[PDB]
Amino acid sequence: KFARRVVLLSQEMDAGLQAWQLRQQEKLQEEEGKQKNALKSKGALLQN
Amino acid sequence: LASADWIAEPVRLKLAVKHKNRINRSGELILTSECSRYQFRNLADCLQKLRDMIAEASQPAKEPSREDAELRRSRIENMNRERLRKKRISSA
Amino acid sequence: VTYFSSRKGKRKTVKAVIYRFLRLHSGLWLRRKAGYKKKLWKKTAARKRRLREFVFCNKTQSKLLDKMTTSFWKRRNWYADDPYQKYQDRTNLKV
Amino acid sequence: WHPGAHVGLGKNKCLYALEEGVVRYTKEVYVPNPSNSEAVDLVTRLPQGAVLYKTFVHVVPAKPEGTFKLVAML
Amino acid sequence: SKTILVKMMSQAGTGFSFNTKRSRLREKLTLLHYDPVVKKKVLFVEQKKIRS
Amino acid sequence: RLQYLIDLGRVDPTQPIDLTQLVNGRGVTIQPSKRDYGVQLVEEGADTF
Amino acid sequence: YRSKPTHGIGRYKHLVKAQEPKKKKGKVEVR
Amino acid sequence: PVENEAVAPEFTNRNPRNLELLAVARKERGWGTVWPSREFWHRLRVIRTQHHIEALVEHRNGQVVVSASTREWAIKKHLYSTRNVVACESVGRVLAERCLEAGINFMVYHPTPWEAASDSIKRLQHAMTEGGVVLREPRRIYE
Amino acid sequence: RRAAPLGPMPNEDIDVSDLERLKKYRSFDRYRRRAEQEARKPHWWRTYREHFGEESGPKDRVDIGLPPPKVSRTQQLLERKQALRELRANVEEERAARLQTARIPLEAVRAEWERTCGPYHKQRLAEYCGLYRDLFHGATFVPRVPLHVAYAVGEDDLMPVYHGNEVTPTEAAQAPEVTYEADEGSLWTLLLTNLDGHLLEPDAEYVHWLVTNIPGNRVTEGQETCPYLPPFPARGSGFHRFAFLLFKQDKRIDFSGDTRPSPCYQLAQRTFHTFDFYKKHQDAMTPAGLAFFQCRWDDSVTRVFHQLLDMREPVFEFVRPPPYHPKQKRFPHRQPLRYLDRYRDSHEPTYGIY
RNA sequence: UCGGAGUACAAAAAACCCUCCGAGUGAUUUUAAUCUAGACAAACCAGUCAAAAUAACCAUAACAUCACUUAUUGAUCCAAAAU
Ligand SMILES: [K+]
Ligand SMILES: [Mg+2]
Ligand SMILES: [Mg+2]
Ligand SMILES: [Mg+2]
Ligand SMILES: [Mg+2]
Repeated sequence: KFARRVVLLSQEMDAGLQAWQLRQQEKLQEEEGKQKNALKSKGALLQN
Repeated sequence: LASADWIAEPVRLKLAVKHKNRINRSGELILTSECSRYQFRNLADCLQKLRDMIAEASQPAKEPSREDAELRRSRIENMNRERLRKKRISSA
Repeated sequence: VTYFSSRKGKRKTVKAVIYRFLRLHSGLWLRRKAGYKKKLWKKTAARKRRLREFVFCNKTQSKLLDKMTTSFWKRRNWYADDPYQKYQDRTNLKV
Repeated sequence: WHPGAHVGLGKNKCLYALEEGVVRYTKEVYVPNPSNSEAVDLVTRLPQGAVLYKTFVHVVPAKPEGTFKLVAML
Repeated sequence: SKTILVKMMSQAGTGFSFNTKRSRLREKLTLLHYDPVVKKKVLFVEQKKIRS
Repeated sequence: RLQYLIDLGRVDPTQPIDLTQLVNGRGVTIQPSKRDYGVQLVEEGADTF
Repeated sequence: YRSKPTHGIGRYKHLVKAQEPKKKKGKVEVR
Repeated sequence: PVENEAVAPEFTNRNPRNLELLAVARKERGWGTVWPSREFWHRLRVIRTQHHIEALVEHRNGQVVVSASTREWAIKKHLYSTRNVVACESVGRVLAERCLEAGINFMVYHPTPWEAASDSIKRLQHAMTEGGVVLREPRRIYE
Repeated sequence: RRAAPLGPMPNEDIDVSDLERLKKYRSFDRYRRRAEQEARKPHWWRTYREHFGEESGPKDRVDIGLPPPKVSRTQQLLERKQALRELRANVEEERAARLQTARIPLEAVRAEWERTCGPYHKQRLAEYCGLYRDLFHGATFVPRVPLHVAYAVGEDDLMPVYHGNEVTPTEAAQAPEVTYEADEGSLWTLLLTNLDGHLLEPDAEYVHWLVTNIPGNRVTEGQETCPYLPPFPARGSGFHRFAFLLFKQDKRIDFSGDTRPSPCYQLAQRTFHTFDFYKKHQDAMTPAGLAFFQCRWDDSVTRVFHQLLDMREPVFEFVRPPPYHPKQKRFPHRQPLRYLDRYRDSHEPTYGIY
């Protein structure tokens, strides 16, 4: 019973660490999506 | 409403003018009640409501008026939109 | 409270409770606020309104009054034109 | 604590929420009512570089005012 | 100085009385209360003395 | 309940129905001592009567 | 609150003077 | 059946002014210990600097919707001076026209007690009343 | 356990000592101006603007529009001052100004306001009503060119359409006319859309008018893509916003993929997405003008559903959330007799075995 | 018996024949309504606030004020008065 607890605890910590890494990549990939989804700013650049 | 021959011709047309919100596309006047749980009372309410609609429309002299809180702002928003309408130039 | 009377041997009731309480069939008891007729000019408008309202009694008071009255007053009554007739039964009580 | 947005004030200086929502506490500036002679006098004597700050209690509404639903399709 | 408690009856004819504390040295008091019976403000005058 | 009694044969519409027939049909119980003056008709099942 | 970093944000009594009220018995032009 | 008859049970309206124009939106009731009261949909803000007269109409979010001030070149070249009683009248009339153009017909103005008796402000509101803009916003329905 | 503040305190700049030297406010109107200027700064502590929806605070607005006209400030500064001095020296103006008897040519101010600061004032009007949010999302444009839309209602009466106005559908039954100053060297595109009013989809907008490749001022001579359709707001949900969009295009663009049938009455074919539409032809077109109005329900809407759209008229209603009540206790304590009525399901009495 | 400050230093509560101030009502008019969501407080009895809605009056008007404002007060039964 003690051995199974060690395996269970080791996997949950490892699995939890993987989830945080996925969220960090997801947040960065979402940020570049907004940059590559807006419109080409004409603005004052038309006369520039 | 058009083929309802138990009401007079002036009364029939006045119902359409006042209650045009309840008139279906095919000319079917629709009245609905939801007060009581027993369907006998619900039907009785509809008939009594129908009597009041006909009774007030039947009388030519029956033309009551009232002033409401929403009427005051309705008149103002109607008056304000007439300020811009006053210009009279050749249109399209 | 006389648990056993000396004439018939049944359980008597306290006449003080019935003269100033109303029992609904759901077990709830009804009473008037204390001091609703004393010194009305002194109290504010809100305070007078609060004192003129019927109130319910908590579990201990409700349980206390059930042991002070016999079983005649806990019966189901169908009065004619009773204002409290619609409050007799509880409804939509999820305990 | 002074009342803020969506928070009333009783005659006994108690704060009660007016709309269903989340209670929030905030430090804001204080601009007293001109009809309050004592409060406006305190503001008058303040130096030019200072502003009064007071704590406030807010209730950000959660439920919307209402929604539109189809009741009849004539 | 002691005050007097007097009962004021409506002058609108309806039966409505509310007690008001009044100073003893003052003469008969006359106010403008609001009786719910008529749902309108009506004149009220002092009628009887109840408590000192 | 009045419809329920008739369907099960507790009372019969062929014979006139009064208070006595209801008691013999075990429909309602009347206690004269407890200040009961009879039976009042309510409209709980007017839709399916 | 004391422990919060925003403590004392409402301090004002050190901005205005004390402004000693002219007491009935202590009314004197102490110059 | 008819492909054109498909209607969603719930209709979502994204117009921010829809609730305000129906007098059903929430007014930020409260405060009371501060001034001015922030229980409004639109507030008229009049600022009298020593050189220019500026009048603002603000939403409760802090944004300014329509503004008419003597600092504009359009109004400056038609006024003799920007700090007169006549200048306030011009500001009031110009803002009154723009509010009608912007659809804002109701606003709340809470003047300072001494400004309420001031000659310029007294006649400034007279221009607004005759300009079509009406103060005293309608009461909220089911407040 | 005292903690260190995260930044400068509000009133720590002034010196506590030597109060008499510091000049006071002496007025109440000075404090309000000072307080309001202080209330808009981004303080490090919690503020009212933080919790009550300041719309993400500072936003990097993307500008997609015509560049502002090139104006020389040096020349403008001298000519503006020179014009004022001539008006200043007029004695008759001083006579009227002192006696509080003078008026201004409001029509002249209207013409100059449109040219000078009209584009900027209309920009915040669109932002306040959220036109940019529902059309270009975060992007915004300045209405550089003036635009006029008017409806022919009577024999000669003319209902105008300004920014944020209110127009009854009866006035909008007929097609409007658009007048704007432009030389015969470029092309323009006109688009009228119903931002709110789509039935099945809440994020889509209808199209009521679309004219492609307008030669200069004459709108009629331009190629027509989508025929005009009178507004049809629902009876329940009122005050739908209709926006006129003017696009300036360099080259003749092939607007054939968005072509609609001439007797187009299928609302499924009127589904439109301005951001998607502008995405395809971003290189060619460029927004230049804007004019939008509010529109509620009227009697003329009814015939649109029946005769034109061949649709049963839908009616909505404003429904409020049900009132909240606490969980019912078996023995209510010190509660009024009406405590049971709150949790009653129906007022009709219900009998059981009886 | 009732209120305020310290003891009780920062949510609440917290004692002594403990240390110090008070209350057992006046002045004035703005004479302050009816009805109900939701809560603080509390052994109980009591005490407190209160949106919406209706009426009153600027014709879309409810906090009586001031005196440290906080205390200025008494349950049933019973008796008297118009009910
Ligand atoms: K919509
Ligand atoms: Mg029985
Ligand atoms: Mg509690
Ligand atoms: Mg109210
Ligand atoms: Mg006794």
